[PDB]
Amino acid sequence: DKRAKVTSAMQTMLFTMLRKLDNDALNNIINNARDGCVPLNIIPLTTAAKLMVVIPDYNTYKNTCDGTTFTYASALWEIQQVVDADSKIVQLSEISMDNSPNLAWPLIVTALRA
Amino acid sequence: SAMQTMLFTMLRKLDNDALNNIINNARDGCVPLNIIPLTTAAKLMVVIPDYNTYKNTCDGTTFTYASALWEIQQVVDADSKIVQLNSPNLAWPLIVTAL
Amino acid sequence: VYRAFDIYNDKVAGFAKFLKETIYNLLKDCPAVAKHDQRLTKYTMADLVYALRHFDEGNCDTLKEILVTYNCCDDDYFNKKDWYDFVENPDILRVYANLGERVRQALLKTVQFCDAMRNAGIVGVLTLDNQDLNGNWYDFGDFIQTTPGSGVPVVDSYYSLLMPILTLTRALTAESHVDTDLTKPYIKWDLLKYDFTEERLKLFDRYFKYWDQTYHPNCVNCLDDRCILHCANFNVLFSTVFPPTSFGPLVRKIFVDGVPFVVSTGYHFRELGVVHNQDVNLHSSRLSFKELLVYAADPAMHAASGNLLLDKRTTCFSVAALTNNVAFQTVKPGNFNKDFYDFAVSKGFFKEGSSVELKHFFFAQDGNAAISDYDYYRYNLPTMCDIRQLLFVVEVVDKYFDCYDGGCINANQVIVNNLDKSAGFPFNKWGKARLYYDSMSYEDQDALFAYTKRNVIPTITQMNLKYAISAKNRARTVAGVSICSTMTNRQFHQKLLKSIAATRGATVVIGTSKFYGGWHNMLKTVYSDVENPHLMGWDYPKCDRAMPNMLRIMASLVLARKHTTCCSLSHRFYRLANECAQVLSEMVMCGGSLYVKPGGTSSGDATTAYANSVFNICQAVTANVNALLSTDGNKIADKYVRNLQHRLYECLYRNRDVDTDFVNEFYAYLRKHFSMMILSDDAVVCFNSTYASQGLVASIKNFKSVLYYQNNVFMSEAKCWTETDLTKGPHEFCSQHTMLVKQGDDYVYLPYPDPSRILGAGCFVDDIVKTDGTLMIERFVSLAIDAYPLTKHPNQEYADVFHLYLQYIRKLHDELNTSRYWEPEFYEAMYTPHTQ
Amino acid sequence: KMSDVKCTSVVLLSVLQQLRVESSSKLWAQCVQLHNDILLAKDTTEAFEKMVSLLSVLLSMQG
Ligand SMILES: [Zn+2]
Ligand SMILES: [Zn+2]
Repeated sequence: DKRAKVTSAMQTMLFTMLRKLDNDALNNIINNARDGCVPLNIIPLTTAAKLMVVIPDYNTYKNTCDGTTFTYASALWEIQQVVDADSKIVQLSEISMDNSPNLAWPLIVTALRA
Repeated sequence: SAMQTMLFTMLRKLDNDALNNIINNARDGCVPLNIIPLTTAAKLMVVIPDYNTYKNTCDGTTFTYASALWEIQQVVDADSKIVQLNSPNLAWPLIVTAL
Repeated sequence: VYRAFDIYNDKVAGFAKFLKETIYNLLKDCPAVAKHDQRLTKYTMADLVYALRHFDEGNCDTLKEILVTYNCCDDDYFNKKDWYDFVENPDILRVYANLGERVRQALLKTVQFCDAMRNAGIVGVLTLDNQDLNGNWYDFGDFIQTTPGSGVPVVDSYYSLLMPILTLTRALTAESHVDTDLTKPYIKWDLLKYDFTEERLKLFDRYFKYWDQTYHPNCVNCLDDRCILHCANFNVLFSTVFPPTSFGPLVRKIFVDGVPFVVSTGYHFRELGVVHNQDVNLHSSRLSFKELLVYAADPAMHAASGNLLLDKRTTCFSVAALTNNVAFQTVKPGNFNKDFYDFAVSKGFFKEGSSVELKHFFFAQDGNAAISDYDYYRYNLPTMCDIRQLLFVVEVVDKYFDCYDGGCINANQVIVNNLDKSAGFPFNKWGKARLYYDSMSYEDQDALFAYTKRNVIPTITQMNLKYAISAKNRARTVAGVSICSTMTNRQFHQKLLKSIAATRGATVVIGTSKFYGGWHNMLKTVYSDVENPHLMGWDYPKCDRAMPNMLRIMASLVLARKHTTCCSLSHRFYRLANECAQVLSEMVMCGGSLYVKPGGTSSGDATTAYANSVFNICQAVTANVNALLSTDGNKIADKYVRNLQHRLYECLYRNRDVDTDFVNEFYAYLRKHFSMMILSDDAVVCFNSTYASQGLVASIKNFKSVLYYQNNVFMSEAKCWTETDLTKGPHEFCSQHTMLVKQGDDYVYLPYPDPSRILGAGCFVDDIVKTDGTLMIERFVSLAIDAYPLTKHPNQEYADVFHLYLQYIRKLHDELNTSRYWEPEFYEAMYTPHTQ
Repeated sequence: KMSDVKCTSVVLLSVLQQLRVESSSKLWAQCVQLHNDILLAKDTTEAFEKMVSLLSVLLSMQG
């Protein structure tokens, strides 16, 4: 019975995806509201330990990811990695006005919460 | 496979000068390294072997390719230094990039 | 010289353009009252509402003047062509928004003015005409004094007519700032706050205190579908001042044998308010199949284990990025069949100057296509509709659907077709819908349906790119919704949908084949005894992108009126709420991440075509209503339609309960003078041209104005067609043309397609055919069946397409009676009305 | 004389995709841009002029 296979897959997915769930910000953000009921659109914004920005062109990068640290979601993020849209590592020194046409946009900027 | 033989068969049939002149020039080894600009006169790196009938390529510092005329401003060969034109003491690739 | 008035006497009624005591001694203390004798402006609020409700270019001089005078924009702005569109140059929205505060301040004056009257004991009716664009009031003509402190005002027509332009000019924007001021920072709302019910009621009492009917901030407390539409219409306006992060599913931590999950136990709809589930267990153990299916489908687990995402490519609200890497999907160019092209050129096709060419191609898209196409939801805006008008139209439309039967059905008696469809995320990881339909048992399906009858289950739909032919450059995405939605929607709607698709002769022609005389019978049904008839058809720009939320809920509420004996109002309400969360504003899995849909229609939803049919009928009825109500009553000579217009206005803005006899009368009037044939979004009408030439039925400019003020799009004359000579069939219906031919000793109508499309689909294939020689010949028989009518066309080149195709089937049969498909007669009998 | 141009452009882009040009981003972007640009060509000279560019993209590689 393939029903066993599919339910096993569902259980495995749920259990494996619970590991990365509890960050101890969840419990201090749920008990901070009556009824323990919060919108789902705030759990990643105040609980996730990682940030991803998809930068389409340079003019957005110069306004968002200034330096190695930027401010977003009323928090400070430090740039951990920049990767072009070919899964190729990119150094922050290459991203300049003159070199920008050589870059393969968009760029995925992975940042950490600190 | 089975697509190149279905591609060049038609390619010969369109009978376009701007196409056959590119294929035979690239047949013996004189291929480009980038795309040819339709507008804005962008650079195009064309590599030519050691005197691959250079007379059929340039005439009086004027490049002919794809039935189009290009004005040469800079030439760099495999020695990374601009060479002027005896013949045997050269390298194989000659980039005659023009704008 | 002309001015807009809202007139209601016992002789003439309507909102239309026309020519041209001691009461003031008891209202001068009010600050909203203009000083009589003075200091009044040129245009009134009626002129604004008229210009923004009945809009066409060339004659929109007043709207242009209004904007320039109130400093919204300069004189130079109207020189750029195509400013008024909402798709091209969306910046016009900003211009409209500069009217917003002037439309809010006015409202305040109204709440003040009525407060004077109830203090002075005055009974009367307030109309948009007596108010100045600055907000003041005047023209104390129809007021009558009574005992002081008992004065009562009438604001039904005023508020109802003004409702559509309250969201167009975003008037309540100043309610988002602190102290309600335009020069102060935004209100720093709490991030864990989602109720806003008291704020909703504060907004109601601040702006619509004297609105007589009761408003339910949470539509779960509502009484019937009409009350649901009312309070949801008000919630649409009030939800645009609250933080966008406060909507979507509400989550709570449960424990299952110790381990805590974060699950959805509610939902905050911008239209339906706050809804809370009813079967909630904070402690569980050994989850069965149903709970697994629900818990892996809601966005609760995915948005919590995923990373925060900021996507600067779109402007749509983004939630989370489900994968470390961002996915870019490309669609490949279509494979090309050399044999058919060689055969066609060997027979003289594709020569210079020919009428038939190649214009349909498998266009190729780069990796930036899916998100670029998904960013087209910026055309879906929060639109508030006139409540009285829409409440009459939802009663007129149900007459068009009172011929079918509905009812919620059991799991065993469900017919499934082509079970191999994307089961949505994350159900497409382990197979298609077929696996799930063979795993779950019947009682599991029934229990899941009952669960959705008492709880809200938000789901995630996946957006992919389609591999299809077209003559346009666009991307043509595909939305695949979760099977936890399809199962329940099928169980809810299949019996009604099969009834709509099985009756012939109705206005909705969904599910009727054009073979065996179907086209001819459908056309003759469209004609059906209309005097002086012309034909006309229109187009819906960005139909599935800009379709409002009120219209989609109204379409769901109309399609749900068949459930009067199988489920109660709360059960019908929870079904409606499940639908809105599941297919209207759920979370989309684009790339490797999740976004939110501001609305629109899911192309992959099995209840789509019928919902667009309801929306098309609603727009038609609205067009006739606004055409009949914008006509000068005096200039109408007929004594029947003038009384019809009188009772129409009286039933919209003066009568509360539905007047059934007028519903039947007006439905019969439309049927007699304006006949329709409706398929999902393509529509044809046969209309009495003499009436339409004097404003008794809907022209095409009425459709233009209705779409402008109610659908937030612009419809142009290029795709709208009219026909004054009826012997030629309709110009365009469902990518088919119609021609009148002589066969079988009489005349018939046959449909024929564009031969360019047929040739393009013959040259280029989906690559799912090149390996096998049977699917190829089947496809060629399909296009030969579609192309057979071209033999009867006057043009010889058009006629030769069929001969080319038939010889091609003949060759493919050689290379490898009514059953044989290579002789022509097999295709002739396809179009004779004798028989499948 | 214009149908066969738009007809061989299709197999050109097909073989370019088969050569894993799609793996790169800035190459596939311009390839599809000019291919879709000439699928709307209404003058044959432009179609040939951009057919030159696509054939060059084929010939710039040694595979
Ligand atoms: Zn209510
Ligand atoms: Zn029911």
